[PDB]
Amino acid sequence: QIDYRDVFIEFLTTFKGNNNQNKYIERINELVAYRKKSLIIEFSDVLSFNENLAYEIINNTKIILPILEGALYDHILQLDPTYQRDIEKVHVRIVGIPRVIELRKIRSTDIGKLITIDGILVKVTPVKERIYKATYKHIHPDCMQEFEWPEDEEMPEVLEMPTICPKCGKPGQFRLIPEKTKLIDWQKAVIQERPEEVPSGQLPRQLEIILEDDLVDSARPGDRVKVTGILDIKQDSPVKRGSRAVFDIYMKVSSIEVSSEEDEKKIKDLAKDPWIRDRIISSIAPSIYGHWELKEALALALFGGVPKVLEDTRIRGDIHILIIGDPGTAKSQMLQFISRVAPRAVYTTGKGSTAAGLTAAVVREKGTGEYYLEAGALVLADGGIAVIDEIDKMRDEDRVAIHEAMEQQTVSIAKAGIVAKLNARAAVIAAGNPKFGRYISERPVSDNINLPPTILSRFDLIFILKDQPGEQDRELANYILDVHSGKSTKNIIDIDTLRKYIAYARKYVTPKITSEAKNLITDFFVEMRKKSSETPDSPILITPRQLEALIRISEAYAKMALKAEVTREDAERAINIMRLFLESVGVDM
Amino acid sequence: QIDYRDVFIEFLTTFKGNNNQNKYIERINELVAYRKKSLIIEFSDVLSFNENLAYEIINNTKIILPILEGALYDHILQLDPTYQRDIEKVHVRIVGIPRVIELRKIRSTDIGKLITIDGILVKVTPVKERIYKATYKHIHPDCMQEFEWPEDEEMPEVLEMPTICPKCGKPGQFRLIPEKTKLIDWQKAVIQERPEEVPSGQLPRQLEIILEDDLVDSARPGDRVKVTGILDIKQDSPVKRGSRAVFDIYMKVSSIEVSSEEDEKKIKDLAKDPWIRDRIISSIAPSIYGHWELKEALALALFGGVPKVLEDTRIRGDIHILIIGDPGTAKSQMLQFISRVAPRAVYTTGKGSTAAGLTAAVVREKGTGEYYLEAGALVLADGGIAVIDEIDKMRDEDRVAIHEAMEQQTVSIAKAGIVAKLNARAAVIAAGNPKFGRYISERPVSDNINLPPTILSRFDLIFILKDQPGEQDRELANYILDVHSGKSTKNIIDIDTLRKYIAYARKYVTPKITSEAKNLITDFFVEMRKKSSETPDSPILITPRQLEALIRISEAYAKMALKAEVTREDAERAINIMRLFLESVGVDM
DNA sequence: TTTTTTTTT
Ligand SMILES: [Mg+2]
Ligand SMILES: [Mg+2]
Ligand SMILES: [Zn+2]
Ligand SMILES: [Zn+2]
Repeated sequence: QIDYRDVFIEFLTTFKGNNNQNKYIERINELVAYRKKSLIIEFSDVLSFNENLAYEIINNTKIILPILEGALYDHILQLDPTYQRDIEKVHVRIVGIPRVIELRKIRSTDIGKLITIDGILVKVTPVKERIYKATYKHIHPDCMQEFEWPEDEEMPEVLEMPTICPKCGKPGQFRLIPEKTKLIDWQKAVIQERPEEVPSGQLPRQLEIILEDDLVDSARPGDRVKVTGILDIKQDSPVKRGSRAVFDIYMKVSSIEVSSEEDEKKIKDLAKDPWIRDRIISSIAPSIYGHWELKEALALALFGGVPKVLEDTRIRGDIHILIIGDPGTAKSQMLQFISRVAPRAVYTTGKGSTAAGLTAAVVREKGTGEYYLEAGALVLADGGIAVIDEIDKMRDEDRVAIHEAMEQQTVSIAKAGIVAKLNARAAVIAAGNPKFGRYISERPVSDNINLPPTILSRFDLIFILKDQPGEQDRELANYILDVHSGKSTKNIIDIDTLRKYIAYARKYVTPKITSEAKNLITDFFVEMRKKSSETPDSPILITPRQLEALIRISEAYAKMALKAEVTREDAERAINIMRLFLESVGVDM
Repeated sequence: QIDYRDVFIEFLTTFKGNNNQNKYIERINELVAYRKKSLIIEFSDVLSFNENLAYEIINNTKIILPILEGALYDHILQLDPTYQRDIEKVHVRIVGIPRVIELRKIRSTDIGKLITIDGILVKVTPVKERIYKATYKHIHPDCMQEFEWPEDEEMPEVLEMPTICPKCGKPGQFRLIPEKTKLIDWQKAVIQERPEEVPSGQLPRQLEIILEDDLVDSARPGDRVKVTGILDIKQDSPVKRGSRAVFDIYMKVSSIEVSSEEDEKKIKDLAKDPWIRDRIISSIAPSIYGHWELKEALALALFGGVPKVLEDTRIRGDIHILIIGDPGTAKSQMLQFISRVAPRAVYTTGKGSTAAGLTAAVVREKGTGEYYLEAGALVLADGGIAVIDEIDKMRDEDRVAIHEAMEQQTVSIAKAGIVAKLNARAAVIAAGNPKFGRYISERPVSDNINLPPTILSRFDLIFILKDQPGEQDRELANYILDVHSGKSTKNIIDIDTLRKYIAYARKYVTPKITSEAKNLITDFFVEMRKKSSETPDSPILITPRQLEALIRISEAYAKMALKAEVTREDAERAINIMRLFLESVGVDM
């Protein structure tokens, strides 16, 4: 009756964007440039342009989608005839569907229609190949005939061989020819519901999703995704009877998105403020009163330094923080916020974690009895932040397992005939209590901390928190009561904007040390060593690691302002913050 | 369409190398002399000669390799008819394909094409036999007929039996005839992607490869390889249905490289410089300031001594080094460099290693239920170097398991009805911290080291590193900042050249001890022992092993300069380095 | 059962 082929073509070439630039024309041209084969379409734009087409897509997806894909191919084909013989067909993916269903609310009425699901990826299988059009040869001394079996039909997910030879009308034995068989990429992944959606008491549930063609390897485990596609039932051996007419549910993904130009200008405008550093610092844990030096230190760990990769060695660029404090000083509240604003973070505790779970585990799969590696907490946090609450409660024989990952940023395993090395480039933030629960001033600093000097040298900054009831109790009491009353602080960057800001900085900014910063850093390091040698009593050691901590911190300060060079101003701040760190552990500079 | 037989023969006989020596002519003669049945052709040579031929090999590989193989066979057979009846057919292997694809980015479009993958070898199976042309016998009271079942076609990967007897056109049951069956060698290996190309937060992937004919047993596990061949889908159980329309992929290897005259010329001229020893020492860990004695000791372990094999016993020729130091003294950075410059090295840590994993593991195969052995780190490092970081962090019950491999260089297993003895000729490099993290000067050496005297006696050299701040801080700070600023030290042999130099020295050099060096070593050992008896409380003991250490070190010094005899000078250097080791551990000389 | 890495009484 009505053809949407023209409307779809009209929509793509005639659609004014936010800045009136025909964004979809630009997207198509970018697709031809690198042969992307996949085009992303916003549902809202289709609804804004022509509503009638929008309902057709969301309600008749299984029919109208192949029609649009063919129409798009011709339009691209006209733009570039050379697009052939490298790409044979394209894919149209739709995002922004309003039909969002919780993973626990799926019922029979939701099967067969395009829906959207939000969850967490937990398992990804290696990419494999699926046959969708096989080629067979009849093994019968008369035939020697080659044919494609699923004629006029895509081969189903259950393989089936012909029973009668089409070219001779005889039964017999058929042989598959891999050379003439058509294949498509295939990957299986498992999604899990968010903890915020799990009801009280029960464990989270899981759903199986299938990724095909270019959708494979689109995300890594631990990511938060929004999948869109068609639900369907799952079968393994339909021929194998014995009742059991009960089937599971699997999700046939058509478009996946993880976690725009408008953000860049929004981010770029933020960096133009001269007081951007102070605004960022004041935006860390707005619900916590005071602890200005601690808030500043946590900001540095989020940005980090510049890792240096050389032809012979590599230098760690991550910043590690240690906090020791009396109970009730909001150590854990701050760590919770960090795991929320960090683009990638893993939260663990000292008691609830083991040496094998922190780095890597060797397990025997019951399917084959063969040992294989399992990623640990530090490995999964690669490129992110690892948070280790209650570090003092962790067994010492287990805590030593992270010494290598803290400095060399690798995990080495030699167990059960498996020798492997895994990257663990993650920043470690840890908190804990002193030896006797509360800090005791009479005893020396050495026995209060109760940690080996080997692990203390691996932390760039160490802060000791003391809860002394003084004149600020009234200020603290009023601040807390305001939080419980719903009153909040304004003129602070929200979490979502801040998370976008940090991710941009860690990807496009790489400061360089200038000569002016070199002299200041060198002079202060020499001063450190002389002071430390004078008093060989403090439990901390001024090793060459402390010199590199100055370099890492200096780059982080420059990175927070999206600067390209480490000026003298950043060097002074880096020296200043470590002066406070040294004062905390009782070293007077 | 033009015949390429003449062009291929023309290229073989008329190609001029760097010296215009007709290199491939020499290769054919070597092939004829040794009956090697395999030819290696560099792709870039073919492209330079005839670009049209090079393209055809890349693209039309399925139906052009047998054509060239036949043409080459006739040329060889014409050259020497005696080559026939010894070699039925020859193989042409092409090396240097421009099409290189990472293991993780293989898609359906790459199946059926000649591609190159570079990875790490992991597992190798014993050589087996594959039937490529069967010979059955229709046993039926009237038939008694035998025949080659797959007619005018190679036997497929799937074992299939005839249904109708060709000699009588009747059904029945058939019996295989092993005597008349044709077989071909067959080996299965597993390759793994390199650690430097694994994406962040993910475990490495694996690919299955198949080696046939002379390609079997071309490499050992742990080797870095570059394989070239055709990808294909893998079929395991296609007789029974049940979906499973998803297939894995494997590789049909055509040519394999592991890890020349020009290099040997480069190495030879390097040793001509009288100061070659100092150049090599200065080239060890260029990013680390100072530690000249440590750098020199590490160079010796790279080269090693001369193992002696006698009719009654054998004496090890490897050098073991132990480093004890305060945290932050860059012990791990040097060990990382050693694992990268050595021709063969295995890197492990104290905490991430087990007694079974270091030497050998007994694992029960689930398929058959019988135990079998798996090679540990020391076995895999045979003929190379084993690096054990954080030696003091492993449990003493596990550390004691390497006493035999450290001296006798063998691993003995009496477990689960398996009695075996494996060679573990590997040099051990170890590092660790003192008992209290940092070295305590007031306490003696016995309580600082915290290791049993048995394992200490097995180490040729022991160096204690102390981090004392002093006047060298300013130069140390400047050196580190220059490294971070990108400045590089010149007059340094690069890693690749240095690795080639070490491999050549360990292979073609075997120094002999002269009389002059004999007298010097004897006098020092006697004088060393006499002073040892004066203070018997030291944890170190001057056993007869230390006499062997002097011999091994002296040979290593001679081997560093590609000398053939241990002159007087090399004995002097060996004594001096021993004095530093003794003086460092607290024994004056 | 017997050897192995792992969390658990
Ligand atoms: Mg807490
Ligand atoms: Mg170390
Ligand atoms: Zn037929
Ligand atoms: Zn017959």
